[PDB]
Amino acid sequence: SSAGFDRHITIFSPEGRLYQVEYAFKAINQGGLTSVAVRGKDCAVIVTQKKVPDKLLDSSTVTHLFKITENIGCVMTGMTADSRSQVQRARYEAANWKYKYGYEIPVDMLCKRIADISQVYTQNAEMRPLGCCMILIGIDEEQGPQVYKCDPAGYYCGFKATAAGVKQTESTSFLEKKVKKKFDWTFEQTVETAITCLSTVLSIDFKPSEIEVGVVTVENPKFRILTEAEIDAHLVALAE
Amino acid sequence: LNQMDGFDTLHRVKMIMATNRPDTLDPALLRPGRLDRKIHIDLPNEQARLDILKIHAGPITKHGEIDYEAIVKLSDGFNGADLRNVCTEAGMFAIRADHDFVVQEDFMKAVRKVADSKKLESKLDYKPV
Amino acid sequence: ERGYSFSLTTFSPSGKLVQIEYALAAVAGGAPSVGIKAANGVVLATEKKQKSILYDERSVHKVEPITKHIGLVYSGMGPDYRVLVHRARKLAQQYYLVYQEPIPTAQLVQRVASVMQEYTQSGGVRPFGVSLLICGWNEGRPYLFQSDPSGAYFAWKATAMGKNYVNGKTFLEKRYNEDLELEDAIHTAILTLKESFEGQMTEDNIEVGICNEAGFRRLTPTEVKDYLAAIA
Amino acid sequence: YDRGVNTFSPEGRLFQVEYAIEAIKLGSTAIGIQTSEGVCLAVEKRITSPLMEPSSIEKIVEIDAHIGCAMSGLIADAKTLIDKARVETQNHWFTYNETMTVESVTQAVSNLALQFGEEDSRPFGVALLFGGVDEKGPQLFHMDPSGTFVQCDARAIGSASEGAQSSLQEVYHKSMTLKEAIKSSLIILKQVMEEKLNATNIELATVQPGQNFHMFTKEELEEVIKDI
Amino acid sequence: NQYDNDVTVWSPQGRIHQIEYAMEAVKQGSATVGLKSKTHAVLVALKRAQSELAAHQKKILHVDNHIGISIAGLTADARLLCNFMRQECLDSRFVFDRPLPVSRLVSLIGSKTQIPTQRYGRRPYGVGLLIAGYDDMGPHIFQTCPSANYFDCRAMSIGARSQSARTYLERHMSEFMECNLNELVKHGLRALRETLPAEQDLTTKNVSIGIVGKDLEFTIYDDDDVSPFLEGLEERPQ
Amino acid sequence: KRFDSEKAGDREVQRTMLELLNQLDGFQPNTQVKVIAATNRVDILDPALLRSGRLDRKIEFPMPNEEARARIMQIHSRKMNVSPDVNYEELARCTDDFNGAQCKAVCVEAGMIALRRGATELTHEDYMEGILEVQAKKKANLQYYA
Amino acid sequence: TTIMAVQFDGGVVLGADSRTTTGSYIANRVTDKLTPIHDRIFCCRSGSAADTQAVADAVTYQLGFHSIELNEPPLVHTAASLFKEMCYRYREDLMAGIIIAGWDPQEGGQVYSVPMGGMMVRQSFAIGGSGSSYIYGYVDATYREGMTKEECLQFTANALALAMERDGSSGGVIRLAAIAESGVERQVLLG
Amino acid sequence: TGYDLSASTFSPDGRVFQVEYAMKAVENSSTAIGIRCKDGVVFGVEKLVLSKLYEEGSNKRLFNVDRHVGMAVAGLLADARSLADIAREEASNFRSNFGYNIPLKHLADRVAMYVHAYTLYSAVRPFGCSFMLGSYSVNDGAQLYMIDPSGVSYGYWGCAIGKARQAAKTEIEKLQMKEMTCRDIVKEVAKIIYIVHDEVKDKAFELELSWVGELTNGRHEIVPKDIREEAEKYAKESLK
Repeated sequence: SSAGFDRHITIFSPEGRLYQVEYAFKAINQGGLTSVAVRGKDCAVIVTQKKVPDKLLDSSTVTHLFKITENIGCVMTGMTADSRSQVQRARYEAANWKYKYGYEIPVDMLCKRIADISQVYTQNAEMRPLGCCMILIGIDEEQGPQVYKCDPAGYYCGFKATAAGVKQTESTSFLEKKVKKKFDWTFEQTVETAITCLSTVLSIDFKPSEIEVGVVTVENPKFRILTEAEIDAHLVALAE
Repeated sequence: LNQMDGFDTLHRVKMIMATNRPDTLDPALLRPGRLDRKIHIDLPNEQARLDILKIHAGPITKHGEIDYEAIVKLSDGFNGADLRNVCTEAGMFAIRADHDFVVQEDFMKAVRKVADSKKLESKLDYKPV
Repeated sequence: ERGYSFSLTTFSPSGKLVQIEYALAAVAGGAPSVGIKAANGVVLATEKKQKSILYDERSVHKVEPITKHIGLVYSGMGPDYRVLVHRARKLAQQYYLVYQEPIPTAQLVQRVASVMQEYTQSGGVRPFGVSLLICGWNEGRPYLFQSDPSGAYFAWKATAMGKNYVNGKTFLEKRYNEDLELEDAIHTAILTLKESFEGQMTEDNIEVGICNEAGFRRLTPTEVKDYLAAIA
Repeated sequence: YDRGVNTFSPEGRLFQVEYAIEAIKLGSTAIGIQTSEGVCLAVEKRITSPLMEPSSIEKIVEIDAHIGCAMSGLIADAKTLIDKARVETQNHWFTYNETMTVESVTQAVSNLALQFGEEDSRPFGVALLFGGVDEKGPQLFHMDPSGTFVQCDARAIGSASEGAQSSLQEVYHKSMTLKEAIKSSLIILKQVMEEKLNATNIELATVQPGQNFHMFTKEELEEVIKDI
Repeated sequence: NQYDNDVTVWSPQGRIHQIEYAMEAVKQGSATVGLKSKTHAVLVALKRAQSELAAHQKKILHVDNHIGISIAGLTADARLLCNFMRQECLDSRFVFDRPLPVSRLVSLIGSKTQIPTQRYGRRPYGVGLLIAGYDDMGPHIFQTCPSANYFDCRAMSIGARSQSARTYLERHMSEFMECNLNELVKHGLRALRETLPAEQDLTTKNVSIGIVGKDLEFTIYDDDDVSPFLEGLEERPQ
Repeated sequence: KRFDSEKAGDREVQRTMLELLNQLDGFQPNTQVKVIAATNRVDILDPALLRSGRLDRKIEFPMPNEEARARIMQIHSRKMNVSPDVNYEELARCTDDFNGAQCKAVCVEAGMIALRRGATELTHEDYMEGILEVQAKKKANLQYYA
Repeated sequence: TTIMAVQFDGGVVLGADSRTTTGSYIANRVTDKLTPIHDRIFCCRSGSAADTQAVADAVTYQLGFHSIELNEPPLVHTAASLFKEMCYRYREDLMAGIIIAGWDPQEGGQVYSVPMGGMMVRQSFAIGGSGSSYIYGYVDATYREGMTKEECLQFTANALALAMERDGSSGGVIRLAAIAESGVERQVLLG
Repeated sequence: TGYDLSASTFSPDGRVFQVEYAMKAVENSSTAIGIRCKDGVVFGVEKLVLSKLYEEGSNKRLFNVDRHVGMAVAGLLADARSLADIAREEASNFRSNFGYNIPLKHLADRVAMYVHAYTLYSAVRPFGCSFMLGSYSVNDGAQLYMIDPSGVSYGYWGCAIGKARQAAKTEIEKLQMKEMTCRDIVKEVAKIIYIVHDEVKDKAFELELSWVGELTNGRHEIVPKDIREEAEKYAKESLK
């Protein structure tokens, strides 16, 4: 069901499909990574693991969690360089928000802008669709915590607990069962789930060094990266 | 297919089936009744890789020093076959060193390198379901 | 870019436009939506359903009002949709700055129609996969218009975009008619969007925007479950 | 294999340029001669019908006072090179109040020979021969589409180029005299023409240090015909 | 072979065939050998002509008082990069009022030749450049390539069967750093004379020679200028 | 193995290949009589071919090196009469992208024009000659590069 | 108008007047010349107010973005460097009463001066504005090396008080800014 | 079929082969490794002698980008020199607007952004270069970064480029990162480079050692090979 250059460029197939973006959404899984986002009542938690093949690797350089603004954290997926370019575009555009409007960006409109930029990336036939995916958090006025996910289809969306990537499709199926029921959410409840879902998906049950936990809350509104110590505290806390 | 569509009681007979790709098998075989269960092999976890490495380290005489977590850290995404061929590659590389008992440093060298050659020839291991 | 800029859309042996046909197919695969223009004003009723109960419908809207008197819905692909919506949003303003007056529905469809037209023929870029249904109330008489990937436009008392739009189109042909009040238009719009809807319908499974001659209004899930409870 | 028109051959070199070298093989043939007395050049017009007006064909126009030139193959492609070269010489006369040497016009063309490309258009398919008198006297030059230049003594182009260069290097020497080279050249010309020789078939391009300009005219030519 | 279309494409082995075919464009030029001693630097080039009366086409061309160059390949890019070369010379020669150190100059050659080696619908330059010059550290003999990677040598050669000239180079080229200009020049033509098939000279007008020295300004030498250099030669064996 | 139905006309043949993988899988006795395989291109393969009983030691065979090229070519010319002046260095460097088989072709051409020359013994100009003969191809003309 | 910046051991101290007027008319009874560019770096401005606000907002932009990229606190010399750049660039167009000071994690308290010409220099203390004219001579001999934070606060209060007493432009009330590792502390004094 | 041509194009596997080809083309270059000690960073390069061919001390892949920052590159040489102009000018810009030494992280991030930016378009080609980057400061310490033709910028204590890579970085685990001083890592890397790369693969070669850190007071240059001359002394005796 394909004719012409449509597999090499961005146009519509006999059925209306375009192969580039569906090659991108599977161009995310090359990283072999796992992205987990959970939102609590007053807090929002991000957790991601990493792979350390060499002892020459610096644990501080391969960290996959990036702080865009004081109150705004983020996590990427897919290939790396695309993620970095996305990250400087993000930080850049936030700073332009503060310069133009003088107040802090809600970060939702940031997903809108980054999304539209991804659409411009899908449009031109002589440019590459840039298949990295983006997930964000933050705090807004009377909205509590929020989560949003920008994908390289030129769109954004954000929910309670969301995960996208290699093994994340089943982690949503575990998730919806964990979220409801009626489950209410504390901070250590959403951290604990942040470990569990990845566990039952992987079941490696391992050192706290490989995972990286990003967090935001309305107590300290600023984004924060957790130290391995307190992480291990939650780790022996979830093991009873 | 019509002998699994019986007209007959197949309770007493068992059937086990193995193939590369569960794609061309047609919906008739993919349909329960005829084929009730579906089970796959997956790439062994470093736990199971550890274990099969243990049982493959048994028959081979080794030097007093043995550390399996070296090979477990280094070997990732191999088949169980590729792992036992990695052990045999260690020993048959160690026939050059002519030592009877062989250190796991030679195993780290030959296992690591030749194993990564297997991973350069590992092209297109990604199969349907 | 590289300055190649050659229009990738040529004429078929019969003269038809391949990529525009395929974009029309992508719209046909869009979400089921409807709109009805009758009596007091226009009523637009779309369908937004979550692929998973994790999704939160309080976040993104399918209905994005251009001005207090003019709304808008769509079918097809949101990525393009949001884009051209930002475009028209910006575009009504220049008209305002000039005349200091709300831009008429007809004129919106004119200028956006031209943007989409040139956007087909533009250099080395696909057309949109979106077909818009625009509502508006001006000069006492409301209006309902429809766009297409090629930029052409029409006018309807009621219509549909998305899957089954021919079927539900014929349903709207017989049942809907004349001019009837917002309550009636909403009723039959919930019937016809209830046709292709899933087994369950909730306040968050759909969205209903209304164009009064007092001005456009976006209804909340509160009123959505109020009138539809008691569905149809 | 349609590739970028700028692509080298596997052997190799530019495709379209090496083909433009073949583009001249079919054009009108001409023969110039450099001799201490002066440069004499000659071409065959290759006329078809009585419709064809004989004076409307010129393969030779005098670029400057002391510089003549000949062409080959395509014509209106050469017109631009000719005119713009006249501009270059005249600007040389602007700055330096002298005569731009015959040798500097050469590179003043062949330096802009290949500018063609798409971004940042088609190469020229016309060969040229430069006659003229600088401070060292008579100079006959030869250039190609690719811009490669070499100075000759008696050079041929066109369809007859090969055998005319053979029989030419057969009949040449450095002690030549002007009319001797003229008639010796039109000997080869009347061996390489299909129609009988007349006043219309050819035109002569002649330049000498003090004999000028000249250029050349018919009815001198009409005498040189029967002078054979 | 469709992946050899333009420069942009990386081959399945990772080698752009455009630059390779440009190298093969360089190998067709007439052989020339540049060389230097601990003091003086010399380059020698052999002309080739189209016919008898057609002038033997020159190679060695002067650039700046302290820097001359040899050449092979397209005459177009030769005169072009030569003009850009005059520019570069009068640049520092203008602002700084000093000559140009060869090193940074040739890196400027690499930067100028770099961009066409990548952008879509562009070509490299067919180049047989051999550069000789004197900064405060004395002699230099460089060489270029269409890939824009330059080498610094005591003696190098390009063109047809110029590796045979190197097979003459290896032996005596430890001695080339010692002797003065004259016998160094006859060492040079002893390097070029094997690029000819053994049945023909090596005459006067068919060869071009250039020398530059520490206190000696770069000068081209041809015909009567090389007649002293061509005399006192022993003929090759049979 | 192609991809999907229909049809692989070799599906029976490659099926027999997977039967060789059964003789290497469900049955051990093939532990005797080692079977060696060779392929000019590794492009298409049964990805299951990776194993010690299956394809194990896998070696890329590169282009020979100028040392090895002049060595093996010297092994092809070692029987023939050669005038004792050959660099093997000159032509070893003159071997670029050559296959060792094209070094054989260099020898074979050396004998070929060695015939028409009438010379009873092979010479170096003959070597470089045959080199030019087989590689690289032809022809165009000498021009524009001066 | 009048501004004062002094570095003590653990950091720096800033203060300035409030009253900013145009000609004879009293425009704003209270106006703050200390602009919190970043948490640890302030600046005190004079001259045309719009130019100072615009430049300060622009270096707040570029600076904040740069430090967010650094993932590290910015340097005082880096903050003044951009003011030097933009000032010297437009030095024909604008006016610079800008003096910059702040505490740094690496170097502690530092002060930098940017006059109208666009040059940048670091001093033990800085002064600017039209009111400083009469206070040069007093503040020069009144100064003493090795000032603790208190002696700095009382010092600057005296200097600014005399300034606002004599010159007509400097007037209104006095705002003080104490910047150290413990964080920024401000207040407003009279008497 | 056509999916290998343009870097703008995806592939049925969701990646670009232009980057693969370019990558494995860098693998053909001579092995050049690097390592960082506690007081600095030790660069090392193996330059091959092919025929004679020409004068020693030419076209060395060791470059100097800044007063404290330099290059050790591998792969296509011209594009690497071009990247040396790039980073050179970038450090000139940081010096221009700010006036102190560029933190290595941002420099490598900019070069990574360019290298990434040339992988998205069929106008240019993916870069045929991969290089080592290292720097030292007292307010920073000894940092090393490794950049790939795809544009991923991270860091190591040591890394390996060129043909011999994994077998070369293997025994580098014996070199201790902190404990070992840099003057000793000179002869260490000397023994790695001399001991690796068997002499039959390339009949003759040489060793180049560049160095930056505390011993030279931040200045990055070649720790002179005639200084200490410890390679040959030790490396010749180290074959047994």
